[PDB]
Amino acid sequence: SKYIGTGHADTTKWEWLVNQHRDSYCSYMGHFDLLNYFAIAENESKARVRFNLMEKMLQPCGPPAD
Amino acid sequence: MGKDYIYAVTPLLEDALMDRDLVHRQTASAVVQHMSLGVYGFGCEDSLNHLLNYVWPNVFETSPHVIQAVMGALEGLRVAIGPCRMLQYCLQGLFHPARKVRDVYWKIYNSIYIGSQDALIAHYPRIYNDDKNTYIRYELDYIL
Amino acid sequence: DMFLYNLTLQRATGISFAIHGNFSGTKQQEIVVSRGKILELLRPDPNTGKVHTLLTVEVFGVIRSLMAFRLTGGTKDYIVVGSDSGRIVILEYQPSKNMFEKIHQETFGKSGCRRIVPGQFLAVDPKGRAVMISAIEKQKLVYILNRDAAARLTISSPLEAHKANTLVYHVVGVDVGFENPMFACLEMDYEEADNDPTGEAAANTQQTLTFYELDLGLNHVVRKYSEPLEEHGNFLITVPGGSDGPSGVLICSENYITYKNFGDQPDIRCPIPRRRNDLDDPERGMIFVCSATHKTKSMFFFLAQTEQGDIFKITLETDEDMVTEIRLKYFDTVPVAAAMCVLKTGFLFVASEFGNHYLYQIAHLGDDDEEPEFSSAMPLEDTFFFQPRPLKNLVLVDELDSLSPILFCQIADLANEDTPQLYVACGRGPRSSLRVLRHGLEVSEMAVSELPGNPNAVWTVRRHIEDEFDAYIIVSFVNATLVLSIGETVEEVTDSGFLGTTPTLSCSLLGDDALVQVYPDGIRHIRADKRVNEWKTPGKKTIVKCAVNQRQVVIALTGGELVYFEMDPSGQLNEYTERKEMSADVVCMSLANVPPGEQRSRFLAVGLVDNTVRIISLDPSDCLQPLSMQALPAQPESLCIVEMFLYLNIGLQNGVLLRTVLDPVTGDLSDTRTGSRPVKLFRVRMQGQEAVLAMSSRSWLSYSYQSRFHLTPLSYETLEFASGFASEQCPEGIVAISTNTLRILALEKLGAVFNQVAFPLQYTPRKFVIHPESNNLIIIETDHNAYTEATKAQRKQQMAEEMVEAAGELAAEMAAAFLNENLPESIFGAPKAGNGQWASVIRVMNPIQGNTLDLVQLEQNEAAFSVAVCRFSNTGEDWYVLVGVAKDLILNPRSVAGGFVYTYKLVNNGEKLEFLHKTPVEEVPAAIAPFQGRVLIGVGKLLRVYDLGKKKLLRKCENKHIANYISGIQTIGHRVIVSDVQESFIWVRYKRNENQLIIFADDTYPRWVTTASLLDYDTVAGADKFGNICVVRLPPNTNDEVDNGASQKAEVIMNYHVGETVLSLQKTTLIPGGSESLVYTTLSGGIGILVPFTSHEDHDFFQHVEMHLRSEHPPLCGRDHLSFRSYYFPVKNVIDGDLCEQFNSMEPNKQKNVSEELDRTPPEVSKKLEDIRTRYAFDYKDD
Ligand SMILES: [K+]
Repeated sequence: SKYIGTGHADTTKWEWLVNQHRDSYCSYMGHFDLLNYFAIAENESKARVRFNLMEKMLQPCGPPAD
Repeated sequence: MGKDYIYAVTPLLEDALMDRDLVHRQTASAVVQHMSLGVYGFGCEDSLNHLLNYVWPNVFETSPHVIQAVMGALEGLRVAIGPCRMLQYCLQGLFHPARKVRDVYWKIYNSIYIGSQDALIAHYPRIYNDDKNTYIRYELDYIL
Repeated sequence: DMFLYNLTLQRATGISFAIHGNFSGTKQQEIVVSRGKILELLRPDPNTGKVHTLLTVEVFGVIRSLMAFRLTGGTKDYIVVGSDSGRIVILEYQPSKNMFEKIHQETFGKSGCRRIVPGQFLAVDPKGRAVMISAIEKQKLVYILNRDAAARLTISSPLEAHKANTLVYHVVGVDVGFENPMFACLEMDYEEADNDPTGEAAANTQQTLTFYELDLGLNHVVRKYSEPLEEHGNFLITVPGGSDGPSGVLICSENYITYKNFGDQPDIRCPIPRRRNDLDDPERGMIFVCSATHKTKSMFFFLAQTEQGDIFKITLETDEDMVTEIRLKYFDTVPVAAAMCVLKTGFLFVASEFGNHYLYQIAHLGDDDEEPEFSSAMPLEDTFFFQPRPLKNLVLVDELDSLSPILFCQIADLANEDTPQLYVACGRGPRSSLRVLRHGLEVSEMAVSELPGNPNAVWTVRRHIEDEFDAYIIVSFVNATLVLSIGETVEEVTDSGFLGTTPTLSCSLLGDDALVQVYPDGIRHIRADKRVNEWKTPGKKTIVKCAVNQRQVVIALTGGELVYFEMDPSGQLNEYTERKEMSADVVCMSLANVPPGEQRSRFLAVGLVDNTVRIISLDPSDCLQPLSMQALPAQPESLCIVEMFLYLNIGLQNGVLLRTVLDPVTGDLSDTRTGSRPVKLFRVRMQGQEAVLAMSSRSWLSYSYQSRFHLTPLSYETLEFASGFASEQCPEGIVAISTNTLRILALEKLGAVFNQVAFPLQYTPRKFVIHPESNNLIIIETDHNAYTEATKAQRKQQMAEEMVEAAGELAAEMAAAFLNENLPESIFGAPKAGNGQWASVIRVMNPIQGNTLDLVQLEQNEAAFSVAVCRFSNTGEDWYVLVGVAKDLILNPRSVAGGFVYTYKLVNNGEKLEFLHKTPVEEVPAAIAPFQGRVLIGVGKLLRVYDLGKKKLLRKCENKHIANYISGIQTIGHRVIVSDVQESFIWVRYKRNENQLIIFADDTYPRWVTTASLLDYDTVAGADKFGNICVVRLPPNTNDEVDNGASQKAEVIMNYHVGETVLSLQKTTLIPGGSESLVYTTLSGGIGILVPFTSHEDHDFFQHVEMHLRSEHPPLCGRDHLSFRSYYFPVKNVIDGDLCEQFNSMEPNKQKNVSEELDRTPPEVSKKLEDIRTRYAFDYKDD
């Protein structure tokens, strides 16, 4: 329960959804060569890729409901 | 070294694992755990899946000890079977309209989730987007 | 059960983290680079710069952080390494033991790079007394490095710094003056961003530069201060504090640079300057990537680098504690680096992220400039506009090679020697290139001089024996000879005395200064005093072969006639009495060089048309008499008596080899076969020792080496001659020829890896194919964010007009010099622009020479993806070129526009393309698979089947059951392999009687598929993004004739996490006369192979070796190894290679423990592991 990412009987799809986004991006930063994949894919530098990921850490999936 | 000696244990674990008594379910589930830890990376899965389909409907049971042995049983089946097939037998009634089955499937989901979250990255089911928010990780969809 | 055994051939050469220091403990300085999992130590050379690699060590894990320090008063730097699992290690070097001694581990978190688990960001204090680890969530731990009086590292308990809902961009600790230590961090809150329905807290929330404090006395971590920033921040330097310079951090960020001390300090901003005459979009900013503190006792200057290859010498100005000016000044322009280091006596190690790795020597110190210095003190609202410029300070010492990122490798033979070469198209941007890989011994290139004609044989023989320098280079043609002299500016010489209108068949030194040539009209003994003792040939006979010596001249005419000469103590010739004639002609002979002890050599091994090598003595007692003859399996071409006790070797008329000890009766042999082309045994000099450079299909080399034999090839294409060499250019080299060339080569190496040559390109090559008929290459090249040639041209001219439009005397022009130099995009960066911009270039190239054949350029926003030279069914025997094109890939978020397919006729023996027609398609084509004389195209979601029409393509058949999206496609001649992007491979059978596409087999396991190469009718050898090689077999229960996706399945036989990304699989045979091998190249520049076995006894042998080697010798960085390969999937049926090959490296008492634990001797174990590599891969040992 105190661990981050624990669900329970009221957690919704937006909460579960944004959680799996945030640890997704932490995993992207967590590897060492998938960044070389994204840097070879679209033409950037690795620091630009890291900064774009860290800026898209709090943005994505927008505002909540209501 | 009991990897070639699991087959005759399986119908033996069928009359064992079928629904008779608390000691059968509890201790036999602990046998599911210990077998599941003895075979780990050692070339045997489909036997254990045929175990797993008999393991799974036993979840809805009220006694705390036997549901605890079910929990550790599912943790052993997690570490031997893999995260994928656990989650595929998990996702069914996550959003079911009833709190009783929700406490169940959330509780199993947390016990899945604490153990090795980092393996879950590829095995997430992709869900396509609604109108208001973006749900597609294009990072998994770039093409050379 | 088809188990597999991993192995590797070329380690990954991609640098990601370079720290440095003194790990020898001495004054000398070494560089810890870091690859993906291969930690490696280096050493430069302070006299000629050659980076001699010293130690390389696998860690079998993920290297995520790497920081060095040194305790107070010590002189031996350490390394800290952060692991993927929640345990931190500390290492230490051993200059005599030659390994990494572990020191201590702590257990703090779970395994796998989670959110709340630390190990991500690692902070060290500059005094070595404290160290801090920190995730991108609440758990941040601080350790204390106490040293006792027992010279060890008494680490402490962990210190809790939990804090709900924060981020961290970066953490570097602060150079404080012997205080409660201070740790900096760029936090970011988001608990504001978790309640608002309108969602404005995605704005209006910025970094705080919070500082952290340890308390040594009271044993708790408290926070120092917290102050908001303005703009978002990448990496931070610690300014050197203490007693030299102030203590701060300077925050690089979006277009500005900002000092910010805590205190009463006012904060300077200064913007990053931009180039003169940009060719970009002004929307994109410019930030930094790396930083290099050059701490000297007197001063310090930085060198940081932009995106576009610009090093900035930031010369900080300040007060005692206040700051005054951050003035800026560029240093020069080098290619891009991701981390780099500065070494004492002025070395700079530019470590690129892509391609080669550099090493610069600082030639000019200080500030000696004429371009003006910038400042923050200047009033400007306009940023500073600086000049780009060539290489002026630095010099390139050496070019360290690398191969990453290997995109598309194909293993094939495109020449006339046996071994399949490795053609790899790899690179990045305009620095990309095409590279030819071979595997022989390290042939050092010395000289190139191409000549018209056909040299056959070219020696380099001294004039006088006392000299360590030789005399001449005798390039014998078919119709003449070219005589060269080593005057170190080597040209054609006249006074050599040879004057060869006839071809030279041997060059030898008979007298002390008397040279002997061998020519088809006789023998011309040439003293240094120009006297001619011309021997004439009786009759119309021609000399065929001869056998030279420092005191003996043995020749052979037609008819097997031996004519023996003798050197006197005076130095002249005496003919032997009896000319021994043979029954067959002489095809080859051999006579050794004379030892200095004796005056003559006895043996004379004479190969004949009779195929019987004959032993002939040359003593004056039994000169030209039979000793022992011995029949041979074939007809030799050359023979050579060599040393490393007397040795001889026999080369057959194909590239195979036997052995023969030099003796009146033969006793020892070991055969080697690695040949189809006849063998030429020519004399060389390998580090003061003679060997036999056997010339066959390849230039092979068998050598005794302290009775450690090796059959070894050269790392170069076909040659036909070798001899020794000595000059000022190369005092120990090899003179080699081939068809229409003249080269000096050299051999210096004992070790054995690939050695290469490279061909330049323009863009990042996506894929290429072989022409089958004329044997040529079809390169397609594609970039995002680029301008093509025409848009660059009229863009530059239009911007020139825009610089005439500036409203001012237009009394002089910038265009006169501005239209002169296009900067070479090789080194001067690239004008990156746009979001939906593209480019495309298609090229034909010949791999023998360097030159290119045809060039095609395309539309701006239309970029090429795939190609297959295919013939069609219903037309003639002619090959085409097909090219798919996509249109306007707004890639994130994915919205595309369309597609087109070209067609080129491929005429002129495949040496000139031409347009034929063009067809539209509504979606990106990603598949050109020829199939039954027609071409297949899988586009978007809908799989299609086309055929050629005289104006377009003519759509026949089409699937639409395929769920998500279609990436690649490969076919056996009946069945079709679909590479779905989320689901696994999909098997498709096509009804030829009905025109219908049928899906019959699927998977339950979604894998992110990239590539495949098939092996049979039922197994598909795939890959993955993350690094999971997988092979799935079709069960024979699958009904071929049928009408989640299928109730039937196809079961896994293998799951083996690699840890890097695999790109091009190809089953082949690397060495001639070998076996099957499924080669995986990978993304980080490495090459891995796979192995099938022989027996369950061998396999359970290696399995018990795994059972004991794992726990009885753990990995270095503490990664649980079965839980490392078992990362996503349970591993099925693979034996690791490099884990089981540490028996060559463990301690000898544990060699006793394990070798006696399995009851086997270490020569039996190590010989068993020699057998696998000598069997399949590039191992060179000769039985
Ligand atoms: K013959």
